[PDB]
Amino acid sequence: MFPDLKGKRVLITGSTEGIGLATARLFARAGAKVGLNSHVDPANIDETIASMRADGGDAAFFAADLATSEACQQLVDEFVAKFGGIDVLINNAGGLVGRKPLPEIDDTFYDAVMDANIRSVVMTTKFALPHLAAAAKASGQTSAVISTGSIAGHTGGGPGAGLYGAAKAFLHNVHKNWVDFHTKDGVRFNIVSPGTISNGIPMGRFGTAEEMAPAFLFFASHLASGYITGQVLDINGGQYKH
Amino acid sequence: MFPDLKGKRVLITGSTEGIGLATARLFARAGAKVGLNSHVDPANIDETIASMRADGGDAAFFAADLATSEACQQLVDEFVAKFGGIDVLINNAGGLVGRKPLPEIDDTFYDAVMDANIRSVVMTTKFALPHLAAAAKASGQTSAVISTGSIAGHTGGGPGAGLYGAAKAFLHNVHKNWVDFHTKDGVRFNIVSPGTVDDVRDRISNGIPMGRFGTAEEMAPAFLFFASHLASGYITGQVLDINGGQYKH
Amino acid sequence: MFPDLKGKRVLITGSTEGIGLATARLFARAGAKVGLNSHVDPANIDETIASMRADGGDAAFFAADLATSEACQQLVDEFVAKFGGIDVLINNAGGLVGRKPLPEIDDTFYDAVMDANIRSVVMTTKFALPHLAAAAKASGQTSAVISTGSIAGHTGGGPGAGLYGAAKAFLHNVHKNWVDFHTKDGVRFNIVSPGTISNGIPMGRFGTAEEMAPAFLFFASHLASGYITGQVLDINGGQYKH
Amino acid sequence: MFPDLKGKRVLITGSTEGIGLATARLFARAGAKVGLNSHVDPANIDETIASMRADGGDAAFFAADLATSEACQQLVDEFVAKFGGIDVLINNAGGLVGRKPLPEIDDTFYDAVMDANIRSVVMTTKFALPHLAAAAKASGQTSAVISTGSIAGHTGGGPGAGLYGAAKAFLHNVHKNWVDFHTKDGVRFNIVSPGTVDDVRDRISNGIPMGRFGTAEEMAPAFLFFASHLASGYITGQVLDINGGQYKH
Repeated sequence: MFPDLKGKRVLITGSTEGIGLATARLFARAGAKVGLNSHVDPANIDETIASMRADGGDAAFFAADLATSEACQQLVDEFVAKFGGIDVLINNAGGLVGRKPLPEIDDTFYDAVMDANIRSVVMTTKFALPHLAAAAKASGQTSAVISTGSIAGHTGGGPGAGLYGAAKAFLHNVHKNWVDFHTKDGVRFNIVSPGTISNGIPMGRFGTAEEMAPAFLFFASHLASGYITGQVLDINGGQYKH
Repeated sequence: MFPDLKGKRVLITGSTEGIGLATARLFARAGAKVGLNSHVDPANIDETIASMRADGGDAAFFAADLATSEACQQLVDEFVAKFGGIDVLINNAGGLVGRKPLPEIDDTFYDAVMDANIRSVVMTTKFALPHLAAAAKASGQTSAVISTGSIAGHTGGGPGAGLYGAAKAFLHNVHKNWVDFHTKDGVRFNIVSPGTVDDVRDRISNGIPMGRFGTAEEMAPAFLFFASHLASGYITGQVLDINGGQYKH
Repeated sequence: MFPDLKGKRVLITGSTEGIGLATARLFARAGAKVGLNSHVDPANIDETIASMRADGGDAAFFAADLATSEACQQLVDEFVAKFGGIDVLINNAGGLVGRKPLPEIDDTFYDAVMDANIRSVVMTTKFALPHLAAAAKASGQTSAVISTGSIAGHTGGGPGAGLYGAAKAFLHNVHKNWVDFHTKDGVRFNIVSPGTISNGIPMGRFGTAEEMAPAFLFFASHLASGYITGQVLDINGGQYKH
Repeated sequence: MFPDLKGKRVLITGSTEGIGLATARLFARAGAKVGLNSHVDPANIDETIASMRADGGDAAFFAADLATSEACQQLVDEFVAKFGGIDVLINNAGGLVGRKPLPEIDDTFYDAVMDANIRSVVMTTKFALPHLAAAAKASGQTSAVISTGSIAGHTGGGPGAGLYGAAKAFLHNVHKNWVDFHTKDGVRFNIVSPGTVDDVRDRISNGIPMGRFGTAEEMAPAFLFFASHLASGYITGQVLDINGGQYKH
């Protein structure tokens, strides 16, 4: 959609499914070098790369479960290894990984949800940073970091989803620091916060995944979101006002 | 820059200099018909219109002060007369209108700051709504309203700027009420919220993580993004702060 | 409730009814010199003053409709005239003054709602300021300003109440300035924001007026809210999280 | 200071110095039984207990690190064993636990900051809940949980403090989930959020409208206020920032 996205190294966690996939398509279709990601190789990974390669862009697939740090380190290495550097990081990887009411919340479930949603976004962002900071000085422009938020990061988790809500709230926050201490390194930080009961949505609809994806492109584009950093954008249909 | 804005009819208030202008010129480059607006025309106007028609869209100036509901009405009637409808509304009109600390606020001041920033926005939107809605029925898509906010609408205004800050805060809130009862009517409401914009100038540029104010040019793309049903079709009720990290909503 | 409230000049707009009344009772009952207010003299004003005079405090009644500036100026003068100064201002005066959908919103209704809720809180606060600033230097402590907010100041007006919501949002904001530019004068600013559909309140109940009133006392007390200024406190039962 | 806190049973974590302490001592002066807590007891402890029993309430120390769910459990069992219930829970335990910029964060650090501030709060509340609820059935009133937040939970943390800021932000949010599904259980959840607390010390005191940090003593009354069903019975889900105007939530 945006011209300057042409020829850009874009790393996208959780891009094999849903929103992460939806965006990936748009990034290649703007002529960008996308990195796909998942816990395990999806059946038709190569036929997917064929679509994106044809759209004007280029792609690759690096499997990794980011709940662990070493995995975050390698995912970064292997993407760098193919395209040689990074301009955009899209921390889409995450999820409920279940529902549990408070009394049922134990160490096992807690850690499954915490590391899935937070440690992933942190450690990855850490390993991607000095590469992102490079891309920015190189171009004299600005690299970009985007993470996937939620309405729950404002209002709190749904039924049994307490940790998921607060984990996204954690991310909304931790970016504000990263803006304070790494704006000087030429890296922007921003969040797309998708909003999914139908009576409390003025629109009535739920949100699709191609309803979400453009915000990401907007937030990665220096031309478009040059002076915007440290913001959350809720694509929810009016379920929450932010 | 966005495709589906070709031939969309766009009214933009206070739109003949700074942000409002930079926004319009770019709205020209998408091929959209735009309503330029000011209290009074500048000499520039014909050039502006020209360059805007050169870039592949269309322009047309309408004079109006929005401190008075009647101007807010007739302004819509004129625009709509010319282009036979509205697809996007941009409430940019507003301003500090001086800087008085609390003690020094009189009624002519209070009215001036309020009428400039709130009354305008409110009434203009009111008159527009049934037209906006109209186009939205036609398209089967969505017309869009976009109001220019401010950082002060979150942090409170600067020296003698209290009423500006609060007036913007007002807009942030009232948009939410409008999201409730007029999403039905097919109109999306959103807010671009600029930070401070171009010894006192220096001291504040220090704190902003990007070590400066924004150029009018950096506030523009957001509006289009908000205008583009393609881009922002399922986004209404939001605020987008373009401030170099000055505040993080 | 708080010891230091004993012997304090407290001005309370809209104190003849509901919450403003509820609080007034508590202020006198802590030994304070309260100023009551209304648009027009209420029938049993003097029997009310009898209750408060008996509780350990003292009171008076100054009628005024604060939609106009000159009225705000006199209300301030006449209270000062009786007790000689001000330590606490409680901008409770306000209200919907109707419901109107957007298309029906005209100059007459607009101004009725705007001046009732904003100009009142502004001009009054203006005229009270230098007297409040005096009380603070005198005691070396801090005077206090409190205003009545709403859930609507966060979420937006109810049906036809667009302006009421945004007007309270206006107040939430304008205090943040007053904190910036008059903390030096020894004056604190804070807001009690009462929250009144029963399915979206976790508690189930609506709020009473003696459920609200203590927050005010807490916010006026230097002993209790010495270091707190520029905050909003929602007494809503969990309808909105702030 | 508040009446209806006479004989209420109150657990307070990290409550043997600074804010947590100043809070407890005042909780003594209301005539409430309090659970003092630390990793390890200081020598002070007996004096503290004494002065707290002198002031007309009661004390009792329990050692525990809350980085581990088991300690969070047994700590509740001990307290509840001694005083046969809970009426108020105060999750104060937490801290910076060092200051590392992003690159320098390792897992032993990340775990340390997370376990200290989030895991604790979560689990402790979990174990407490059924007891808190219990007392609430008895009273026909409300037990109360109160978690110590921070300014960084809104503004993001300071140098090397990113994880502290975010952990507090986590608490702000999770309390809302708990308000939904456990108001039923008669427990109110709220947050006192201190700003920074007592050349680097100087430079930040500049911006705070009250030209300083808060004393532990100024953060204390809020907690009681939140504890007192009398005072705060219809308040749950809120945050109270005691920061001299540093941030205005």
